[PDB]
Amino acid sequence: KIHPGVAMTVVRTDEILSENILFSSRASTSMFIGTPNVSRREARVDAVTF
Amino acid sequence: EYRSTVNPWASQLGSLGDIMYNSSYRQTAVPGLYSPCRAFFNKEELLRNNRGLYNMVNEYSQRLGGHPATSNTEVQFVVIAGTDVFLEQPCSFLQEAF
Amino acid sequence: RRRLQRRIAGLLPPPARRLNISRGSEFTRDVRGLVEEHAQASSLSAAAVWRAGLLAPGEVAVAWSGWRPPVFGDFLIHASSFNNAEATGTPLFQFKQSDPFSGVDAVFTPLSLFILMNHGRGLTRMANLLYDSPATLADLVPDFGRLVADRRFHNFITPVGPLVENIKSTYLNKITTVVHGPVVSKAIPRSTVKVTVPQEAFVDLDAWLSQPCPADARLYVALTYEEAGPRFTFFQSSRGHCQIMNILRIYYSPSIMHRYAVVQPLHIEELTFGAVACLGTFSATDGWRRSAFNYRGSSLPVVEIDSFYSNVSDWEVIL
Amino acid sequence: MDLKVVVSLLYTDEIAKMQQRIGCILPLASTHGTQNVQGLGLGQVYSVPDYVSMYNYLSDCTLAVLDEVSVDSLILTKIVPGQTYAIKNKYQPFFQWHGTGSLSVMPPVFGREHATVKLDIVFPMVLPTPIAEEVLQKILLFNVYSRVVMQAPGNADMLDVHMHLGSVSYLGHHYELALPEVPGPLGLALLDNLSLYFCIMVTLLPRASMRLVRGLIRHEHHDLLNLFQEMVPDEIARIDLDDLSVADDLSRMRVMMTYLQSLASLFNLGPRLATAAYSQETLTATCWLR
Repeated sequence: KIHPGVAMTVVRTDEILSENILFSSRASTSMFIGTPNVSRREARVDAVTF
Repeated sequence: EYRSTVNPWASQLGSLGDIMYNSSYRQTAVPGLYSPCRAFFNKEELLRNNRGLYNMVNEYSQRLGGHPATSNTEVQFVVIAGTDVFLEQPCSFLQEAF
Repeated sequence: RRRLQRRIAGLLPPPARRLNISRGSEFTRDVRGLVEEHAQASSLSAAAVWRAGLLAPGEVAVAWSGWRPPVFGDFLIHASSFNNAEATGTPLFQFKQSDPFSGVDAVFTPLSLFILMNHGRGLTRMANLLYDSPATLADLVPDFGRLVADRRFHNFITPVGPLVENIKSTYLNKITTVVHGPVVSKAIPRSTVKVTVPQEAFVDLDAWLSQPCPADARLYVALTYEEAGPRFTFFQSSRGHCQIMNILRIYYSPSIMHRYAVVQPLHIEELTFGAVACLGTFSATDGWRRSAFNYRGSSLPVVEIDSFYSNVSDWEVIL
Repeated sequence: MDLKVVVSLLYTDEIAKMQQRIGCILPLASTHGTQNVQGLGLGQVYSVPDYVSMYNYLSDCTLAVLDEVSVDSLILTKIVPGQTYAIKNKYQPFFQWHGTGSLSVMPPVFGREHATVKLDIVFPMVLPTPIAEEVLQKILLFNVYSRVVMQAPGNADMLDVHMHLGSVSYLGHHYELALPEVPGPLGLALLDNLSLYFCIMVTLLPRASMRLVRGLIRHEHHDLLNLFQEMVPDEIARIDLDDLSVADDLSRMRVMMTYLQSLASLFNLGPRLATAAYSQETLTATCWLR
């Protein structure tokens, strides 16, 4: 426990689990909702996969 | 304004703080650990905010901040999933520490 | 035994292989029942689902025909390792990573597969324009130099077939690829997809020779081992696998003695001159229409094989 | 199309030991509706073990992943090259699978008691292709190296053949093998005649090579490579005998040709399954016959 020839600056980081507040004004965007579309994508002998 | 630097072992271009920390950050590095001081030394990231102010505020919020750390794990690994993690970090926005 | 007649009436009639038309102008309901194939995508209502007949077991039937439904390979890749400006129909190559548990795989377009061969030593301009840094790709293969050196690069890369779906995520990209079956895009306007192979890496083998014209002309990908680093070439042929290794040995006949003359194979593992693999079949008539691929800056020539049936195979070594 | 095969025949321990294996496969005797008990997997071929006939029986007859097991019936589905299926890796030598790797089916080499259910039923081993060729090489050379030290103990050491054959390595998964430390001479084991095939073709390959190279060089020049690759072997095996009985040399060439073709079809790993989306969470794999 003696001092070396140099000094050091530790640098860390910290996680702060906050709880944020989203505000957004009235009628900001105009969203375009499409009609949903289903499709079979994998058809093996035991279970089809939609 | 009364001195150039407070240390000449990290503020220089070929200094020790650039040698042992600043290489280009890759997601697919074989160690893959997260060093928290790499956000102050990356030459690409130090001029990633060379764009205008509003076009910096758009990209700070639109995508995740550069050089983030994974939570909910034992040791702080660098991000590779990016799926369910969401975090705003000023450290890649103002380039200082507290 | 009378319910047996109802079950066999539900089971008997195949789709009509022949139909006596009188005129094409009338367009009868019988020839419409011939020419109609049930779809694969419909709106999310009971009427549209029952009309498209998705809920029928095995194959689609409203309330077997020589068609096989495709299978889709689901791959998670890093967003840096892939370029989102890629075309849809481009054949990819999953590299088997050496960790026990990965989660994230590693795929390569032949543009991206070029820059693993380039560094350490037109097409290359576009390749270096797409991916800026090879070092973010050359660590996906952890030991590329050793694996090329002992000639075990063919058994660690398996082909995966062309891409169909590429969502534009920010960190971990999920792409979908057809490892087997009819390559057809999964888009809500169902549009066709053309397998694109860059032109300088795709040398034809029918016209390289220059009468029985078959239907299925296969597409062979070929890894070879060169002194200038390995190469990934693509071969179209209308012949058999037995024919394709003989004619590919004849095609590589200068290159084997080139690699032998510049470097003596001092050990036993340097004898293998790479391997080939059948990527699947397509029609020999309207195959390989030439087109172009434009990035923001430049444009390279690229072949466009249309209506590809992807079917990978194991690696057959060339010697 | 209809695909089920209902084989009619159990009790609670049999119910348990069959319900553990509700996703594995086994071969059949026929592609028909109802079958007897004997027509199930590998019962009539593994009870003296021999790899070549077991591979012939596994490639000859069809294959079937089983689905359900009742008290008296086993509803199982045969696999046809038309459509796709789903299988699980529920085998006693446990090898972790991967995505889009070709799966092979080999006859069980790691002991009858490992891959069986005693009521009989013997399931074949399902494990991916590079591990398959790796463990095939590592049991072939294990049989050869054990037989030479049972012949002459000064040739090789038993510990030296065991640091490289008692383990395989694929993709970081460093597995281990169950090797028979006492095989017993004069054959009588598993892989007892395939090594006996390998040694005969290795023995007869120089006698084929000299006759074949000398037979083609008077066919003056079709290519360079009939004479280019004369420099790459050693000169000792080049000028070996060059005088033998033509009938005896003909029989030696024919015997090495048939033993080369059978061993070459066998070293092709067999009925290759092509998986697409393995998930180690559910231990399932979407595969099809290829």
